Amino acid sequence: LIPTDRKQRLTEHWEFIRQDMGSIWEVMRPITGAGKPETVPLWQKVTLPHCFNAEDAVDPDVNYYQGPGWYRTMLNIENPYTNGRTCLEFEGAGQKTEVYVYTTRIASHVGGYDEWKADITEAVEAFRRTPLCRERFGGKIPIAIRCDNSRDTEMIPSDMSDFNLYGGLYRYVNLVYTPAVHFEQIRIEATTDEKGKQGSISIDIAFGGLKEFSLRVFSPEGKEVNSISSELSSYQISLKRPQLWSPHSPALYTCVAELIDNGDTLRTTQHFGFRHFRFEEKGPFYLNGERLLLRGTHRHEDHAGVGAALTEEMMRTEMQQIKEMGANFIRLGHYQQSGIILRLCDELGLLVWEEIPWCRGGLGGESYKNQARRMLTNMIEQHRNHPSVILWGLGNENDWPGDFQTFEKDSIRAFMGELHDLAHRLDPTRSTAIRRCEFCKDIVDVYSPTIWAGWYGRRFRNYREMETAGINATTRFLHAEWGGDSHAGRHMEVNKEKGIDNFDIEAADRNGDWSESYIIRLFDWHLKEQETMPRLTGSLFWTFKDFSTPLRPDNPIPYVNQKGVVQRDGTPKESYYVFQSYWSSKPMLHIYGHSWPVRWGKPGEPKEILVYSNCPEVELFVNGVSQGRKKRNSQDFPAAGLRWNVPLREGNNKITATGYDGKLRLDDEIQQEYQTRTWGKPSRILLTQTAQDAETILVQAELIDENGIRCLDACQFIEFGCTDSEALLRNQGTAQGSRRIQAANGRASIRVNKQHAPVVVSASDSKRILKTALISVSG
Amino acid sequence: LIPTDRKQRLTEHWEFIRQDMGSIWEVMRPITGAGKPETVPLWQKVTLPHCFNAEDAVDPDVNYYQGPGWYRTMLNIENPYTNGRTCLEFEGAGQKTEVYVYTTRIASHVGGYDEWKADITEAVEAFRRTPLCRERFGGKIPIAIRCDNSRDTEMIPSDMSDFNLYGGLYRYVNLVYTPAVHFEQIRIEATTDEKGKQGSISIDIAFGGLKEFSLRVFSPEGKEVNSISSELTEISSYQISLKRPQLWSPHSPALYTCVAELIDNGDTLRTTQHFGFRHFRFEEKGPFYLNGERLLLRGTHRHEDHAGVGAALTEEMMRTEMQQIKEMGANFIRLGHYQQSGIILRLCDELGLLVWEEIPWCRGGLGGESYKNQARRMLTNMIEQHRNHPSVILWGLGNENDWPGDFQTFEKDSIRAFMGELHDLAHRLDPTRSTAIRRCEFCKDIVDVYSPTIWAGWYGRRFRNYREMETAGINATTRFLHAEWGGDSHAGRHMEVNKEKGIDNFDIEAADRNGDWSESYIIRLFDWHLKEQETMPRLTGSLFWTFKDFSTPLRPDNPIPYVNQKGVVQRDGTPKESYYVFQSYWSSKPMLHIYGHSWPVRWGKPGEPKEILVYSNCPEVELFVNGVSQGRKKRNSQDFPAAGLRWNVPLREGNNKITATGYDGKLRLDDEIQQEYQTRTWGKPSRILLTQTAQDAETILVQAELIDENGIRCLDACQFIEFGCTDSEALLRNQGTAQGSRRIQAANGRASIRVNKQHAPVVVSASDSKRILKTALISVS
Ligand SMILES: [K+]
Ligand SMILES: [K+]
Ligand SMILES: [K+]
Ligand SMILES: [K+]
Ligand code: NA
Ligand code: NA
Ligand code: NA
Ligand code: NA
Ligand code: NA
Repeated sequence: LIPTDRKQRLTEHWEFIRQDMGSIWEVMRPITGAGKPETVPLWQKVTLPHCFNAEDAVDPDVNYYQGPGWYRTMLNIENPYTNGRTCLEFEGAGQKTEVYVYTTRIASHVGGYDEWKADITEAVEAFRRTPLCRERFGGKIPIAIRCDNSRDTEMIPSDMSDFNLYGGLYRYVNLVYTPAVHFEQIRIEATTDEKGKQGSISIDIAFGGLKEFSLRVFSPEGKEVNSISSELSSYQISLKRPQLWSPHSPALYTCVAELIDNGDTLRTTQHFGFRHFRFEEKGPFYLNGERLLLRGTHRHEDHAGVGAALTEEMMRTEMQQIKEMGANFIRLGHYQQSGIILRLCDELGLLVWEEIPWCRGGLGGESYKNQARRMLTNMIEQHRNHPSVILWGLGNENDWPGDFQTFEKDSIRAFMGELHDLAHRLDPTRSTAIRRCEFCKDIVDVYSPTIWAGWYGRRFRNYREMETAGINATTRFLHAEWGGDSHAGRHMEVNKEKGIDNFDIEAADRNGDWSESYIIRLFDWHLKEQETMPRLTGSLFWTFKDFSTPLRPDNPIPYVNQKGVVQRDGTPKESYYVFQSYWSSKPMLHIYGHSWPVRWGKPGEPKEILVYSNCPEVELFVNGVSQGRKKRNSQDFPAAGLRWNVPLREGNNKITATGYDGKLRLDDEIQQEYQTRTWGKPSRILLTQTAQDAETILVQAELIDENGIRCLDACQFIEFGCTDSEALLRNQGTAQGSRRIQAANGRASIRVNKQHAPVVVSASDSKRILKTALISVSG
Repeated sequence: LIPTDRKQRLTEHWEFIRQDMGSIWEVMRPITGAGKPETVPLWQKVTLPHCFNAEDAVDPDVNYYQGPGWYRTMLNIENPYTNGRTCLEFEGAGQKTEVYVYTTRIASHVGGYDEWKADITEAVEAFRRTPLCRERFGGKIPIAIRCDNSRDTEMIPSDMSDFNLYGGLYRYVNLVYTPAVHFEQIRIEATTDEKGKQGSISIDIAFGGLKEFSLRVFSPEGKEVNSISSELTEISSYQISLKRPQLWSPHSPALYTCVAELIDNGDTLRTTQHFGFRHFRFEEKGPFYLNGERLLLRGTHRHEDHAGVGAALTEEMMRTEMQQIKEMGANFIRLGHYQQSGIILRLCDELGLLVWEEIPWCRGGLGGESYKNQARRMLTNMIEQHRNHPSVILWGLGNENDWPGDFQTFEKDSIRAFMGELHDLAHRLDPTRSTAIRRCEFCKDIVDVYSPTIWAGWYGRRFRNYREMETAGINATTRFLHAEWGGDSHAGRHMEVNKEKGIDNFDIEAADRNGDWSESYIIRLFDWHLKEQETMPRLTGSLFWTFKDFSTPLRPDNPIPYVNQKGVVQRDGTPKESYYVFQSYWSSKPMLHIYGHSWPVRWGKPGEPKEILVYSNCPEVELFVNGVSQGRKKRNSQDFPAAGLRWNVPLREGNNKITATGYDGKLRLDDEIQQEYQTRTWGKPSRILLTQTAQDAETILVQAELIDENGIRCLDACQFIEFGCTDSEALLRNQGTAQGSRRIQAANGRASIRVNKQHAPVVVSASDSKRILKTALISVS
């Protein structure tokens, strides 16, 4: 990662093909004529970032592609510094990568997630001394990059992992010029006492190549705190009463380094923050001396339609959405993530646990270990400036065997100790962590076991017991990963009849209906319990967003881990507002059931209604009749005391809530049908055009019994087809962008691109027991 | 390839996945529980032979897959011999292959077209001496095979070739047991003079391992002609005498048999070998003589390619196809650009087809040492593995080696040098046969027999220029043989003759770029060539390219995408009407074919007399139109076209019945077609109409029709048309055929696709690929 503020993202005018080529010459050779043998195979025009698996990760019928691919482009290289260096900078590419200038290989890399670079200065110059350069390419420089994500047992992470080992140039590639002498590494170590009285900055600058260079520090308010003019170094300064960075107040200082030479100015701007943190033995966690409850989530480098190839603008939206939920903490999946995410965590205010991808499978040979050592090193060195980061993780579920014939707790223990020592040698400032490896729990500073209350183990009401069992089983405890799957749009009516009700069950993984109705209770319970555990460090629920995993072909959305509170395209589930009503300080108000169109029960039966709100008082209205203004109280489960039991008319009902917080008044409204007719087994599929959009039409399939009652119970897979194989929005991994998807209360919908109309859309049950239904979509 | 009559084809219970795996352990590791991480990726249950590109070779929207894939299965290994040896035998696998017993690699191979084996004897043993054999697999043996057809410019053939470099175990794999001492090689050289007075049989036998052994030679009738017993020595040689032997020829493929037999521990190792007595000669500046008589070689080619299977042809499929060729009247075949399945060689021996077989040094230039060693190795394997076949008279050393591009250099002198090394290697290995190459003028003097490139009427000049170009080619080389000629035709596309810059609209230059790819054109081109060959006494012969439409990666935009359409039959073996042009000239079996069985709508002015051609080898043929006899006519090859069997006839608007009767002595032969005659002319295409014309118990045929704005069929429309379906598996697609293609150019305003009956009801859509017409739909009951 070159330190400079001037960089060009290479996003346009790339070609890509998803296979290996016969040689670099085959990649580079000229085309002698149309239809000649070298004009196949065909390449694709693509824009970067690009991912091999943008679609096939969630395609229900194929294994996501794991193999080589090539990219190529023509670059206009104009290094404006005399004797300047020219680099291609990779913010991230998976999994193995080779870089060529014309026919000469420049650099190679193993590792999907660290940053690295390729100095092309010499190859470029050499290419310019040949006639081919201007006679054939007209000045430009031919560049080719091979990316490979073939299965490799000796490379981390393990394919046993519960996520995709994406291939491609899925993080930005930058063209970077520097002058002859330039910055190579700017390390900023800010320290402060737990009370914030004394601050100490400490800047180490490593130059490349080998007149004065300046160094300025700025306060969060832009005030030049101090300047240094020096000469070609390390450096340390005291500060009294430094403004402290916290999730609540993510205040950031700035360090500016300038090299001036030949009248041009190499500048690099960087941010850092002062904060103190402590993981109390057998106790909670303190940030700048005050106990803080870590309210944590996870994210993967994954998104609908793009696989790993997210843009900056997408990352901003998502991180902003996570901040508005009220999180103050996040574990960045199982690998180093985009520098854009880290900078967002510094800017918005989220503490960070970032780990290397030693994730399941056991332990490999020497290059395996060297990748781990290298990636830990790269992660620490590339990210250490970020105030947000407080944990360096060393591995995840390393107790999970299977990638080798042997599994050796002693060898794993030894290597884990080596990594712990390397992290502390490299960055004393922070603590180490692993998750779920009982026989290494002592090696690290902060341990997380596996605790999935009500999902994989026990009932969610056993959380507090299991949590304290964990706090007592380890020196320093953090709870990484809890929650459970919900099929967005599936709901379930409470049935107060061998358990407190139908939601009070053990291990909903294999006993639950994967409805939002259940998980909303489970999240709710956990967050209530957390209000009365003053010695808990905190926890991180897995996970923020539905994401693709190769391990779940048969999930309600195939190949999608559905443990988000938000769909894979960012569309919030109703559980999102559960977290938001407990954790956010911005007043909000959400009636549960915006995505619940039809409720059921016997005629005149009073129906439960839950509101999730951080307002202290909310009044609810049913069909215009106030049902009473109630007061928020987290202990009155569920919904923190904001629940009613109201009668519903057969057919439509209008449900309304008004929220009060001081002078502020909030409002929300849903409409729901109430169905008193009971239903038999599904008998027909009804296709409806629900209409939707200036560019999209929403098609709904409906499972009904022989007398025409919707089967609000039905979970059958439904499959969509179409006379135009590009009209359906498919392979998104979402509720309305999947071609095969389990019904949600006997219902399944899919979007149709309007510009492709007119077409015919078909809907079938996957088991092919019902008759296929057809609908004409005109536009 | 081990000589024993006792071997087992492993066709059942294989698993396959089209990607590399993370290690051989990952292939072999056990399943710990349903849904556990090692449950993915998912594998396919397949039956061998199997090909990576069974469908995607001709899928119009993808590059055919070029990469690794894995097979795995469980074998009961019951070797019935004391210290016997167990081998997996590969009759062919592409392109690179690696063989594993459990986690141990056995053998590896580079080359997709020669035979090779892997001796698994010691690994099976060392594996049985482990507890996992009994505990986990219950005494059976786990086998895995990695095949790879990644692009590799240092591997022959070149990806510039006009065929797919297919991947997978597309030829049979055999489990084979032999004794500790066994036959390794059995070479049989039958020699006879050009009039068949005497015969000599030299027999060389090599043994692996290291008492006596037996050797019997049986006539083509089963009668023992000669017998020997001899002491077992590592290499042996025997020469047997024989008076006026039965001669092998295409017309009369008399085959002798040699049976070798070895006994130990009571068990009898036997191997049976066929061979043939024949004498042949390529005359300098002259023709070709078989058993003392000049014989005009009537040749074709075939690729190891077929609809729905890529290279994974079964033995039954090969029987059907070779018979179809023999019945066409060919006597000669060049087996594509590579060694082909031994089943094809046996069929050539048995039906009577002379053979040119070459190594896949095919385009691109010349690579490094590994590349050169592969060519030396495959030439060696091809000759050693097929030399006992009497059908084989020509070893080819390469094809279009003047085509550069796979490397930055192209060194004619280095190519000459390596070509000359290969010629010497072949003549050293097998002095009894001639070397050939095709299209490399700067090497043409090196080999025994040479073919230039000559495509009169297709890639150059007019088809009427054929004799002149053929004579030029015969004058320009010591021994000449015309390999490759003909041209593409879109099955079911035709064109009315028009006499208004040439003789008629079919008298054109270089139809590849200038023609309409109709059957009408190519039929005349084949007709002309064939009638010219009757007046060329110096011509050894030719091989037209090619028998059957086959997939090629080089033609994304062909009327059938990715299909080379120069066959006289479709990729599924459905005959085009050009198949009968050849048959009428070459077959001795009486036949009669009115041209136009696949031509449903003729056109022209009202009452205008319309031409009808008939392709028959019957001496006399009478045509009837609508019951009215049009005259008995005598067959005369030189009376072009249709050898004089042609009539001009009135057709009425509407349906017309056209019948023909041919007379061969007392054989009355009959044929009949019906055709509509359309006198209305047409504007540009404007609507697509769908209809169904299903006549099978399994399939419905759906037809798209391009019509003008007044409802008139556009009878010269060639637009690409695309099919879709509410059920993505109902359409019979990716076949490379006229009715099994998702996208295909219209054939006189018409395109059709088969629909699977079981999947009905569905809705089929048809569009012009350019999207200027509105999409059509039809519901299929
Ligand atoms: K998938
Ligand atoms: K791996
Ligand atoms: K293809
Ligand atoms: K090749
Ligand atoms: Na490795
Ligand atoms: Na392994
Ligand atoms: Na995601
Ligand atoms: Na090359
Ligand atoms: Na074929």
